[PDB]
Amino acid sequence: IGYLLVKHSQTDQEPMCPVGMNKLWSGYSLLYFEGQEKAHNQDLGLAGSCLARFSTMPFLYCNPGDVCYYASRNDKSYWLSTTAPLPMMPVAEDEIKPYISRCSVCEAPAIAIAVHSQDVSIPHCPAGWRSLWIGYSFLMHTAAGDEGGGQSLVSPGSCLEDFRATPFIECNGGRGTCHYYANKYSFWLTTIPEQSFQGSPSADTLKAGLIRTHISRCQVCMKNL
Amino acid sequence: GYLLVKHSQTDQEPMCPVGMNKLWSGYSLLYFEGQEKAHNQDLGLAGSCLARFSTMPFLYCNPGDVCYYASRNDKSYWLSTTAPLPMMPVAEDEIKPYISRCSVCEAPAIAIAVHSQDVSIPHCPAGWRSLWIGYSFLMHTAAGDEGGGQSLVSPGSCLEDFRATPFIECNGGRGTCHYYANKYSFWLTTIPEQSFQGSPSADTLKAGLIRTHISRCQVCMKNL
Amino acid sequence: DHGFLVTRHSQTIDDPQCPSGTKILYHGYSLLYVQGNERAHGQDLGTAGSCLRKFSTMPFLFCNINNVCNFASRNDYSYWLSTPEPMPMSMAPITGENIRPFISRCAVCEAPAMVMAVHSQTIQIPPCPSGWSSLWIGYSFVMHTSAGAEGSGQALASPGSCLEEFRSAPFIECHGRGTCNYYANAYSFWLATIERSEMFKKPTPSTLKAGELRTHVSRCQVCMRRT
Amino acid sequence: VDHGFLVTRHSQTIDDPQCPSGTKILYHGYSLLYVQGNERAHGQDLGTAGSCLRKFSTMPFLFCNINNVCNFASRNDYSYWLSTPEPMPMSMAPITGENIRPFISRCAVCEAPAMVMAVHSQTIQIPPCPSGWSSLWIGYSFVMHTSAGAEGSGQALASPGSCLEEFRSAPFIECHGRGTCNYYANAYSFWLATIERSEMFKKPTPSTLKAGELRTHVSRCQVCMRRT
Amino acid sequence: VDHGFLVTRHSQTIDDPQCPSGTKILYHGYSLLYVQGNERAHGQDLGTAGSCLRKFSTMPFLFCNINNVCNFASRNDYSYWLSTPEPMPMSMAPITGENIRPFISRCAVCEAPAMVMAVHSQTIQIPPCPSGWSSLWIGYSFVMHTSAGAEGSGQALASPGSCLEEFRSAPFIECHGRGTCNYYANAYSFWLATIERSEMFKKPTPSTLKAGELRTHVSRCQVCMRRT
Amino acid sequence: DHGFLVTRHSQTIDDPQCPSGTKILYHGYSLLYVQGNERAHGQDLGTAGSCLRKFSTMPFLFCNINNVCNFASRNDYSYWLSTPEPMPMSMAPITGENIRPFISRCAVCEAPAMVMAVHSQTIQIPPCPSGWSSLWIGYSFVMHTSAGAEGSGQALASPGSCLEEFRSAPFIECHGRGTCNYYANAYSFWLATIERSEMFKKPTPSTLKAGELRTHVSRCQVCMRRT
Repeated sequence: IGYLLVKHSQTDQEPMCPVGMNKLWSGYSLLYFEGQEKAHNQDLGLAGSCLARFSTMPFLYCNPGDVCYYASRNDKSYWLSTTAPLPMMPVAEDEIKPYISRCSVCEAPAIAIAVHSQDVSIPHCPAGWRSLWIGYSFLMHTAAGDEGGGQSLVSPGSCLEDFRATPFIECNGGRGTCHYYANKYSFWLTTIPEQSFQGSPSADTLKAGLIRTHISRCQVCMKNL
Repeated sequence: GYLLVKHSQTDQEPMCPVGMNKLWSGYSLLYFEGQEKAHNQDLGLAGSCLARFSTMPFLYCNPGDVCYYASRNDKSYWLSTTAPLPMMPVAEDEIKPYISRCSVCEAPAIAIAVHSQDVSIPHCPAGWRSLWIGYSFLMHTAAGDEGGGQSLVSPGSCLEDFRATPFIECNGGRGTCHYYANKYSFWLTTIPEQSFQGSPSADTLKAGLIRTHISRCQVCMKNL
Repeated sequence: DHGFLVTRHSQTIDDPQCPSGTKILYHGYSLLYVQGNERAHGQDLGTAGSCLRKFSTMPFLFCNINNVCNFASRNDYSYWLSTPEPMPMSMAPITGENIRPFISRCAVCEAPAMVMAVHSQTIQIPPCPSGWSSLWIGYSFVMHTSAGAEGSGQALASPGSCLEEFRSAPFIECHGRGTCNYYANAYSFWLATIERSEMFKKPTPSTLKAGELRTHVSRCQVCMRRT
Repeated sequence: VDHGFLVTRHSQTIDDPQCPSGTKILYHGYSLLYVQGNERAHGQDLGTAGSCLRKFSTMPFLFCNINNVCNFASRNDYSYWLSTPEPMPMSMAPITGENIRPFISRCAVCEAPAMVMAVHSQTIQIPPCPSGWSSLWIGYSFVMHTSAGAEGSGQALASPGSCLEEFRSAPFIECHGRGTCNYYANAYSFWLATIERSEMFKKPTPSTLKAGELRTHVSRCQVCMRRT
Repeated sequence: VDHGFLVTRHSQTIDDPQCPSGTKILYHGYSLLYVQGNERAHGQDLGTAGSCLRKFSTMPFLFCNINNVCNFASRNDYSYWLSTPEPMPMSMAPITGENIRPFISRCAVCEAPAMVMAVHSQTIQIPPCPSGWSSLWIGYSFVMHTSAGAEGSGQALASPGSCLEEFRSAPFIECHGRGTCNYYANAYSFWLATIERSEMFKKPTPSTLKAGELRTHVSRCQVCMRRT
Repeated sequence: DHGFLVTRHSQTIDDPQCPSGTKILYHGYSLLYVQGNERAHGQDLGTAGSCLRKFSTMPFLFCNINNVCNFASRNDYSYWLSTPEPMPMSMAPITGENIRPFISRCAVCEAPAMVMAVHSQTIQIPPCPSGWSSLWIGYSFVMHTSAGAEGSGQALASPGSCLEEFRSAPFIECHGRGTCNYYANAYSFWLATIERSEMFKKPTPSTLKAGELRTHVSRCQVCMRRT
């Protein structure tokens, strides 16, 4: 019927579509564009987040005076990152490739949804739905200024197979360079020990190795026909 | 009655220059954030020296005649000491060693800051004496796109100690303060050219190779 | 045997029932949006993302470039659709178990076909499109703002833009420290009723009070395609 | 075997657009792009029925508070609508009342037998529809926009809303609760640009385009529907 | 030996405030708090002459662009002014025209022979002026404010502007380019709170105050001027 | 002389002369404001902070919590008062030495007493207060916005709010990359002229064009206390 299943590899290799699902195209994992310091996001679970051709500046803008500017100001683009170790300085042109996650848009027979446990346990797919993958509950992100965006929790985009504290990268449109800056934040649903209603949350600082146990888990499910 | 304000960047209140009467000492207030909107105090003005500290030194009211003190999600930001950064938020008494102290001194003449935008120390103008030398502190950002900045002619833009993270964030209601990764300090750069720089050459500076690229300044006071 | 989801919010402490022709998947609490590091991010009320199995004033954490995450230490928010529970006479923040009676419940249900909302922009109920049948009727909810004037909104084609109970204050604000309350700047935006003669005429300003609110709000209907 | 797929089309003129071949018309309306209340913008994806309202108004919404008071057109809010080719008045002053009518675009909400999507070429060439999918319309890759306060919203790149049939440097008009509408210099429309495969990882070449050459760097798109 | 020190005073009423003893009146005007253009707020410190304009208007400014076009009251902008005790109309609807007059505060720009400053106690007690300084007036510690879009501005804590003589939960009114003014539920005024020395480094004790007890947690201040 | 400073901007490539009764300290380039990490921060034009000895499209750098600073790698801005230099016919960004003719110059001068600005909010020049003498007359400049609608403004009691030359486009935008240009969203805000009868009347909207701009802008005078 035409449902589109989108997969982001979080590696520099395009993901393979499930058998029986024609790959419509593969591309680069687009998180959001920032024009005039205003973020406009693409849902990671939707095909718009998989752009066939990469560029540090994939868009241009125009105003009512009939003037359009391409890469002629100070705009940016943000992309889902690979699990590659973070560079020490900005990377340019070809050195960018290994840092951009790849994606594939697959024509599916039924709709895919994401479910979240808000628990260390993996949430079950609803009755009559099968699992496509398991991951971590990716909720939102912020970077430059107070700009950023977030994922829809019922969208496969909110379920990333690989947890990464800094799951995306920032590209300087005009310089053709990308980098990971200290102000980048990723937000994730937490695991909640209580059955369904949590009391005043107990503040905590989690360091490498003690993080994943506090991140909600999810599964992407597809209706069995 | 000119007011000279000094921030120690240590947990010790600074001493006023000779001849200047100390009006009060306090804690180095950078800005308040109410409703996620920053309202800054110029570090060169007496308002940046608050006698009594608190993670929540303000309250707010609306036209319905209701005021709330520490009953929402506001914050306060303070100039930091040069103390090593904590690994986790500090609470109550553990906050003290992280808050810079200040003194407000009654001066006989006006004080200004001058910046070289060079590795060299800028001269005080003819007829003015130097009170101190420092680094050109321009602005800062923290939570969201909120933050603030200093006036370059104000002594507040000339900090004696360069610190990559010169201020701390206090959670009003929790009574805790901490340094988060999104904190940024901005400083005037040194420019090799005489007065007009060409397309800037991007660079990443790491510990030990930083200070040589930060503009220097002097705080000067008119000689009477 | 396709399956589509439809999310419904009771706006009360009771679980809502799935509409006719759909089957229950799970019940939860109605999350409207969250605000992290001063950025609001909502979950469309017409999607399962607005129905969380577990409630918390701080249902998320954030991680930095040094691979260090922090939970509830800062000043972030979570917002939830609320119930008719009266705001405490003291007007002071609500905490712990006392928060429960204020949180709306929701149901996520599996439907045999797609669902959508239509809006009349009048006091009358807009009919379901040709070939679609009614699941419920409501009031046109567009967007909202709260702390820092940050907020989010609903897709007008989504059931999330059609709340069954009009509420001047449809949501409550919670903080990472564990407090929740209604604040004077909590604004709810609804589509207004517009007469045909008012479309291309300067809008007539009006300030409405208790008892005359609901009658100036656009009505809507949530419909499901017949199969 | 119709599951209820919907596709919204915008004429970008005062006439109602026709539903594309293979689809069924449900209703028509006016093209709403986004609204701004208490200085915050909230948009409606142009590919969805939410961007197609039955009634127009420079102030289509009202706001209410916890004190059970609602205010309609009683502050300083905005509404933005896709516009038509109607030229801005010579005076360049705000348009009001009946004079607004010629400026507001119309839309059609249509039911499709199958899933509908947009594909972009990122070149000046029309991207072909996926194998097994048929064409509904072709257009230009429209992705986001900003106006007052640099607030705005955008389109999902796989939504038909990201594929506007008529390129316009000013595809939308700004209206105010007080009843005025106008085009402003900061009303910016953002489009996907043309990117050469060989230049994907090269520093972009800056380009300034003027009347007549605006579309030379605008990506093209096609809206497609699964043939069933 | 007068160097030109200035101090601005606001009556918070429709009458002109008198210059304080020891100072000389230069001129009077209306109390401007801040303006918001293209959704950005820009304030005037209440202790400076910039907060005292000779003429009032709900739209005291205009804006111009690089195309040599200027627009006055032709968008959706705001002006905020300190207000008087005048009660909000029973209808609670926007005030317009002549009806606005009773609501706008007046100010005086005064020349002082010496430096003028404000000091705050952070307690309910009036802070004494520094040794050798004399009193101009006492008040409440007013530090910042926000309104539409949570935009706003504030006062320098050593400026006389941070010391308002009359405490008001709504010290300012919001006006619009279209000619209306009103008080809104999100018009927030922020004041320095009372802090006990022993509790400086303790978690703050939350407090909710209602009519009659509002000032119980508001810091007091005194505006002082150097003698001779 | 207790150390009073007065800053003046030529709004041309030529250094401005210090006003009568004051002495030159130094000349520089007119910095209006900077924008770092999407936050604008201005230097009041009436203060020495708006007069920098050295020009750069990126006169600052930023440092993070890891004690790492970055210079010009991101997308920050600097804005400068500009000259009458016509914007290039190509309308393309200006770089390097070609930027110089667009940057206004300034002078920082030592004055014997305090200085201030007064505004008439009429087409006539407001008189200097009792006991103060004129340094210069101008137009009431209030605030401005540019990229991202971020901006800053002037203190109306400061000489920075009194520009000697009215300009529809008084400033230019520069980027860390080294480019500068005039953009359509660069807005300058000026006090308007108001008749006594218009104060408490609905403002009459007007859209003004070339040749009728300057005559609808409030006038001002910068004055220095006599000693």
